[PDB]
Formats: sequence, structure tokens, C-alpha cells
Amino acid sequence: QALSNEKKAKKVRFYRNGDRYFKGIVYAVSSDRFRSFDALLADLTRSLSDNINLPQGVRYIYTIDGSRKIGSMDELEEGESYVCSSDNFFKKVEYTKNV
Amino acid sequence: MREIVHIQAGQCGNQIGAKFWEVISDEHGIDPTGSYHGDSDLQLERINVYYNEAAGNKYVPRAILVDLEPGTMDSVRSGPFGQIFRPDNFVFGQSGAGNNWAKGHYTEGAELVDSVLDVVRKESESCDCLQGFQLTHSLGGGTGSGMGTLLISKIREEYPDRIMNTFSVVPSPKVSDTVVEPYNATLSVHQLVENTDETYCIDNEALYDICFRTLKLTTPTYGDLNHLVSATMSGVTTCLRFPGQLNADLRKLAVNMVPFPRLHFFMPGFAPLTSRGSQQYRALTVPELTQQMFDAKNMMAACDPRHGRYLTVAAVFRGRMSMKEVDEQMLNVQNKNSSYFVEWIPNNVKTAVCDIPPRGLKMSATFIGNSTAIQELFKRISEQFTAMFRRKAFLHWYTGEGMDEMEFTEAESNMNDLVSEYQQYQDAT
Amino acid sequence: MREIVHIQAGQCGNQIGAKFWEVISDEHGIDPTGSYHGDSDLQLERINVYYNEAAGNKYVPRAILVDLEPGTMDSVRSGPFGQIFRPDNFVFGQSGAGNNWAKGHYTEGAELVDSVLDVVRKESESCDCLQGFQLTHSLGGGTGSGMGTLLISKIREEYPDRIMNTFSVVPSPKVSDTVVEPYNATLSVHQLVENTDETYCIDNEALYDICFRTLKLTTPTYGDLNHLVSATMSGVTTCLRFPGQLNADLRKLAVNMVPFPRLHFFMPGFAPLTSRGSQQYRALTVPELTQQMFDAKNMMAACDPRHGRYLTVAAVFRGRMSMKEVDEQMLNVQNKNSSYFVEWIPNNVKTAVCDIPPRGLKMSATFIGNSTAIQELFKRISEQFTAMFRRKAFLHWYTGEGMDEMEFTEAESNMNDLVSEYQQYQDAT
Ligand SMILES: Nc1nc2c(ncn2[C@@H]2O[C@H](COP(=O)(O)OP(=O)(O)O)[C@@H](O)[C@H]2O)c(=O)[nH]1
Ligand SMILES: Nc1nc2c(ncn2[C@@H]2O[C@H](COP(=O)(O)OP(=O)(O)O)[C@@H](O)[C@H]2O)c(=O)[nH]1
Repeated sequence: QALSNEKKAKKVRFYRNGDRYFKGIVYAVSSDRFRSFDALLADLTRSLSDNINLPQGVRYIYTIDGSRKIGSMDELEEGESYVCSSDNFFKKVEYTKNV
Repeated sequence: MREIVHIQAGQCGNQIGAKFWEVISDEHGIDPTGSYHGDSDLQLERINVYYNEAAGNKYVPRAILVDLEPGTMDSVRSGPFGQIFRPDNFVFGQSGAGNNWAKGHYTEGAELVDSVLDVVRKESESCDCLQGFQLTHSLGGGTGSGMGTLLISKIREEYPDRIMNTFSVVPSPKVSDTVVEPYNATLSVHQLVENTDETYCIDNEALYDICFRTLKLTTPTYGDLNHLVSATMSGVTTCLRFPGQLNADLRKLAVNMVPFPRLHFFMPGFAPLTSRGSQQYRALTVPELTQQMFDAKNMMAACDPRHGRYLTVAAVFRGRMSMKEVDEQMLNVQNKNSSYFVEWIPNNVKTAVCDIPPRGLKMSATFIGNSTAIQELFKRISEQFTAMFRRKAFLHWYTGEGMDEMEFTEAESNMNDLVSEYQQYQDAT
Repeated sequence: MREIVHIQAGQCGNQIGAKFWEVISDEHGIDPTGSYHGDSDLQLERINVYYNEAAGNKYVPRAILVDLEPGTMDSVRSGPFGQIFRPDNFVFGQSGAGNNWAKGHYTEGAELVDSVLDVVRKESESCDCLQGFQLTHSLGGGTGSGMGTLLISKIREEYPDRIMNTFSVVPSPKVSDTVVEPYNATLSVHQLVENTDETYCIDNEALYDICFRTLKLTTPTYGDLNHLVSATMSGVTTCLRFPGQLNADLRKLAVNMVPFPRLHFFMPGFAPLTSRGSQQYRALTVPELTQQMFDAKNMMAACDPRHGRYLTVAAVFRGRMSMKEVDEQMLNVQNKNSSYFVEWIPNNVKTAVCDIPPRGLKMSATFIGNSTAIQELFKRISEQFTAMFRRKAFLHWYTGEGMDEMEFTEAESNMNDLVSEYQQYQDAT
């Protein structure tokens, strides 16, 4: 065959931690662009911190609720947001309000 | 008042403007430094529309220059008339488009547009009464098709009343400078029919005939091809920068030339075009400038108007001339070509006459034609799209950027709705 | 009259002043010797506020310089404009702070403050009518945080009516120049909210962006970073040293900008800031100086004002300009940013216009902003404090200096009271 396996990208949102006035940049997350889960964090480094956030960079990725630490990329789901923190402590503000 | 903000995008859209701002500085008599060395006070009378007076009686262009790689912006600042720009306006990323529409619209577009719209918003507040925005890009590339159509969808959400016109370069039908240009053109016209007021479609293939058959140029480089496009762009707004007997602007064209909120794709036209030696075997009269604006070999879009019908015709004349002489010829060409115009629109020619000719010439003109003859141009893009899409080739370079096939289907269905509209009004009664 | 005594402390607070007194001597035209070489009599009209006329028509700065080691005071007297000071004012110990707040406040502070307050009391009796005291220190070190806040608690007990303002340097949030700087900043703000009238918080991280993004400096040393701080400090008191159309002083700012006896932490701002070559692509008008004072990339504290609300805004303009032009722009920026200002304070902009510009320029301005956006700055100091205090790390270096944990608990509880206040008035109605 030639019509291949639909190498699609997930359309997921990444709110950064603490910043209430931030919308979350939708990435083209797929298995073709990042061979491991560790390669995704390097893209999260440059395209989230500009001047005032994240002195430690990006370490931990949480759920929007958030009560579960994200493991591999297979634990991601299409069209749901995620809080991108850099510490064990989670800040509980209304991220998804006024997208 | 009535200031115009000029926006450039893509490798093509920058090299057009790099010649274009050389042309505008010639008409107002501006050195490459930025000072003034004119002769008459009419050059400084309406200078504010394309310029801002800086401190020290120096003028800067009100231009915004957008790219994704610095390979072209370095060429602009290195050449002549590169020192005239402001260094803040050169907005550029680092990744490069890679000749990809989805990278220009999703990946590198979203990481750049916020830095662009701050510069757009700064230039808008500097203007007293904003007339509108003009844009120079192309449809074949990934930058001017992706980043350019992203800016129009953001500007129209912030300015739902100002005029918005684009000098896009439609890809030529015979030769193809990009393998995936039916994919780039289809996903761009879907953005242009929703958020633009008028659009000046230019084909490259028509410019090679004019430089060869008419101007008799042996070696036409892009320094000569872009010079014809820049003369057309100045000729549209020449009544806004100079007093004339019968004045028009960018607003009066969108009322006259656009009878329906979708059918707003034009074709340009310039006259006179002599040769280097054959210029003396010719008289410069208004019927001589008339007959050159209507033949098919002077159009800048690769489509013969004889296959279709005109709907509206603009004709911006420059230089001093008799108004009786102009109005009789515009009546004459309508009676003899009574089958080539549409029936249910009487007096379908709009005329504007300025006073100041271009530099070096005595009189000139500018043809802006709307027609049903451009439906053949949208057949070929729609035909070459479905020829490639049915095998789903060159598709994983777009799906991997976060895009589904439903995006392609509705974009192709939008263009076939446009083809049926020009087909319907061609045979109205 | 209205003389000002300038006090310096810490390694940072001395190197700011060592550039600062070079700036003030430029405005009044003073050689490094101490004589006068000006051109106009306006420089000598109000010279007594920062100077004392010695015998022989020589002027000395009314400055007090405090340190715990002579490693920095030797650098001041060795450089240019080091001969201008008086050798009696160089008060310095021998032990050194060791980057420790408790050593600066208990051990070496108590063995030095009596020698300092004799020099303070001598300079106070020399003044005709004292205006107040300004202080230059920093919060990260041990000298300017310990010895500096000890002096404020002694001066306020001797002068409960004079104004007291500090140009403290708040530590930057991303990089950290001291491991224990959350302990030094928390134990200093507990002293600043009780005994100061207003405070100008400056972040280092904001100065690196302004030197790079705006001024386009490749190699910014501290000789260029402290020069921006010194231009801001002179711009606050420029109406007290020169006649103007609308005059203000240090007293009128503390009435306007301080609505509550605790909320007195500011953020500064300076304009215009050109580049070395991009200065010619810009006009020098009041709306051009207006729009640069309010964007987030010109603040000197690392906090975006868009996260919070302004309460009061000062704007000290220099150079000749139309008062109608100033007052319309101050109205204009309040109407369009109607969500970014507080509601229950109408006309929350205070304007003062001097007459004499800075040296070399034609006009300038100075932004003094109070906001609720600095609560994020006090979140981070309070968060990094409790992150270190819950493990009781770096604590025995403070307990061994005679201090209990109850001192830390009430100091941290004072800061969380301050965080709730800026949170409360942000959502008032
Ligand atoms: N008329 C004209 N077309 C040009 C010029 N430079 C490039 N082009 C056209 O631009 C298209 C390529 O797009 P490009 O500007 O490179 O976009 P990008 O690669 O995404 O930045 C092709 O159709 C070229 O023929 C020029 O100077 N003049
Ligand atoms: N802006 C600025 N900050 C300085 C300068 N010198 C030191 N600092 C800051 O001062 C702090 C260190 O405090 P310091 O003055 O040495 O106090 P001490 O060690 O107790 O005498 C750090 O935050 C440094 O970044 C300077 O010239 N300019």
C-alpha cells in the first residue's frame, strides 16, 4: 500500500505555570517529531520562557486538574490542555478561563 | 491624512518592495540618505501617506518587513535605498519557512505574529486618519502564503473597516517554480476570499512576454521585471498623492470595481511601453494609450479577456490631457467590443485623471480590469490540486504540522464555489 | 534651602553613587577638582542642595559613605571624581559584612553606627532647612541590607517628619547573585515597610534587557548600567534644582503617589532611550516620549504592569514643551487603558514639567509608577524564603549572631500581610 498510517499531530495546549495571563501555544505533537518524551521538553524550553517565568526551565508536566504527572507521550490525549511547571508544587488557578 | 501602511512578506514580496520604495522616492525626490532634494512643493504636500517626518527633516518609509530567515533581509539592508528604512521594522525569525504553507501558518507563524502585530499597532497609532493597508507577497512560497494570510486574518479582526488589498503573485501555468504550489495556492485563496477587499493577481509568465515582445529586452533580470510591478502599484495611488482634475483613491475603487463581496480578483495593466529605439516611431496621444491597455498582450495575468467578459474597468490616467478625448475613447471601446463586456452593467468604465506624469514621461495610464476570464486561472489551480490530492501525495509534510484532510476538502470546495460564480455571471441576462 | 543629604551603603550602593555624583557635577558644570566652570547662573542658583561652599569657592558633595571593609572605598577615592569628596565622610570598619544580614545589623552594625550618626548629625546642622534624606543600597548584600536598614531605624527615631526614600536594588528573579538573598530580602523589607516614606525598587534583570533590546549595547558593563540608574535619580529631583512651569519636589510625590502608609514601593522608568545609530530614525515629540514610558519593556522592575493595575503615576518632564500637548496624552493613555488603571481613583496621573533638559538632549522624561504588579515580586521572595526555611537551611549562620526563629516568623508574616493588601485593592469596587 501507499496511503500510509496517517502520521497526524496531536493538537494539545500547554499553559505555563503561574502566569494567569497566558493562553497556551498549541503544538504539533506527534511521534515523528520527537522520538522520545525527553526530546519534547527541549522544545518546551525555548518556546515558553521569554523574560519572566521558569528559572529551572521545564521539568514536570501536569494535567489541567491537576492530579496526575504525565509520563510518556502516549499518555497525552488530543485536544486537552496541560500545565507545564518546573517544580513538585502545583499552583491551582483558573487556566482554561477565557481561551 | 489618509495614510497607508505597507507590509511585505516572503522572498518575492520583499524584492518587489525593495524596487518599489526606490520608485516612490524618485517621485517625491528622496535621496538614499532620507533627506529631501526635490524642486517643487507638490512633492512635500502629501508626503505623509508613505512617510513619517523624523527629527532633522528626514523621512522614513512606513514599511513593515516580515520574513522567517534573515537571508533576504540582509540583502535589502545591503543594497541601495536600504539605509532609508527603520531598523526596528525588520522582523525576522530563524527557522525559515522551508516552502511550506503549514509551517508558515501554524508553526513559525504563531511564534512570530505577536512580534509583528506590535509593530503594526505602533504604526497604526502614528497615523492621523488611517486609509488602509497594502500587502506585497506571493502564493507560491511558504512565507508569503502562510505568514501573509495569517496577518490578514489578524488585521481584519482588529480593523473591520479599513481597506485591505494585496499584490499577490499567482503562479504561472506553464512553468512551475514549486512542486507543491497547487497546495499553497489553494490554501491561500481560501484565506483571501474571506478577508480581503480587492486583490491584484500578477502572473510571472505574462511579464516575460512583455519584456520580450513589447519592450524588446534581451536579458530581463528581476530588476527589470519588478520595475513594471512597481510602476503599477504607484499608479493606483497616484491620485491620492497628487491633485488631479478627477480624483479617486483606494476606497473609490473598491466601490466601483467590486460588485459582489467575493468577486474581487483583478488583473493590472500599464501603458505606454515602448522599446529603446522604437519609441520615436510612435505618437503619444490618448487613443494611442487607449488601444494598448485593452489588447491581450499587455495584460499582466496569463488569461485572454476574449474568453470571458469584463465586469468593471478602472483607468487611472496621469499627465495633462483633454477630458473630452478620454471620455470619447472610453465610449468608443465599449461600443465596438459590445460582446466582450457584460450586459446588465451599463457604463462599466471608471475614469480617474491625475496631473503629474511619471518621471521622464509626458503621460501614462494604468489599467485595472475585473473579468470573468480569470476563472480559467482558478480552473488550473483547482485541476492541479485534485490531480495531486487524489493520490494523497506531498501530504505528510502538511499532516505532520497538525492538519487534517478536512482542511483540504473545504478549501477545495470553496474554490469550486468561486468557479461556479464567474460561470454564472458570464451568462446572465 | 531644602537641602538633601545623600547616604550610601554597601558595595552596590557606593558604585551607584560614584557614577551618580559624576552625573550631578555634569549638570552643574563641576570639575573633578571642585571648582566651577559653568556657563549660566542657573547652575549656581540652587547649588546648595547637593553642595556646601567651602573656602576658596570650592564645592563638596553632601555625601556620607558607609562600608564595613575598605575594599570599595579605596576604589572610589582612586577613580575620577574621587578627590571631590570630603575625607571625613569615608566611614568604614575592618571586619567586613561577609554577606550576612545579622552581622550587618547586630555585630558590625552596632560597632559602627555611632561613628556614622555623628557625621549624619554634623551634616544636618549644616543645612539651613532640611528637605530629607535619600539612601542608595541593595537588598542582596549584607552591608546595604543590614547596616542600611539599621540607619533608617535610627534616623526615623531622630527625624520623624523629614522624607526618607531609598533606591534599593531588589534581586532579580531568574539569576541569583547570592545563595541567601531570600533571607536578606525578607529581613530587610520588614524594616522598609515600617520606616520609609517611598522606595524605588530596581531589578538588575530589567537593566540587561534595556541595554540589549533597546540601546543595542554589545558589552554593557556596570559603568553603563549604573548610568541609567543615575539618570533616574537626578530626574526625580530635577524640579527642586531648577525653575519650571509646574514644579514638584520630594514632598509632593509622597502625597500624590502614596495613598496608604504601607503601599509605597514604586517602579522607575526613563525616556527617551535611542541607539547609537537608530537615534536619527525617530522624532522627539511628547507623544513619542509618552508611548515609551508605558510599555513593559522600559520598566526597571521585572514585573509586567499588565498583570496588575496602576494606582498612581508620576511623570517628570524636562525641557521646553507645550502643556496642552502633555495633558492631552496623559488623558489619552488613561482612556484607552481603562482596564489597566484602578477605578476608585480618578485622574491618577501627576505631572511635573521642568525647564532645563539633560546634558546633550533636547527633552526627556521620568516615569515613577505605583502598581499592584509588584505583588508578584513579593510572592517570589516569600516563596523562596519558605522553600529554604522549612528545611531550616542556612540558619545557623544567623542564629549564632544572636537571633531566634521568632524573628523570621514575624518577618515572613509581615510580608504575607503585604501580599494580601495589593491583592485586596486590585479587585476593589
Ligand atoms: N516577479 C517576481 N517573482 C519572484 C521574485 N522572487 C521570487 N519570486 C517568486 O516567488 C515565488 C517563490 O516564493 P518565495 O518568495 O521564495 O517565498 P518563501 O520561499 O516562502 O519565502 C516563486 O513563484 C518565484 O517566481 C522576484 O523578484 N520577482
Ligand atoms: N546594578 C548594580 N548592582 C550591583 C553593582 N555592584 C553590585 N551590585 C549588586 O549588589 C548585590 C551584592 O551586594 P553588595 O553591594 O556587595 O553588598 P555587601 O556585599 O554586603 O557589601 C548583588 O545583587 C549585585 O548584583 C553595580 O555596580 N550595579
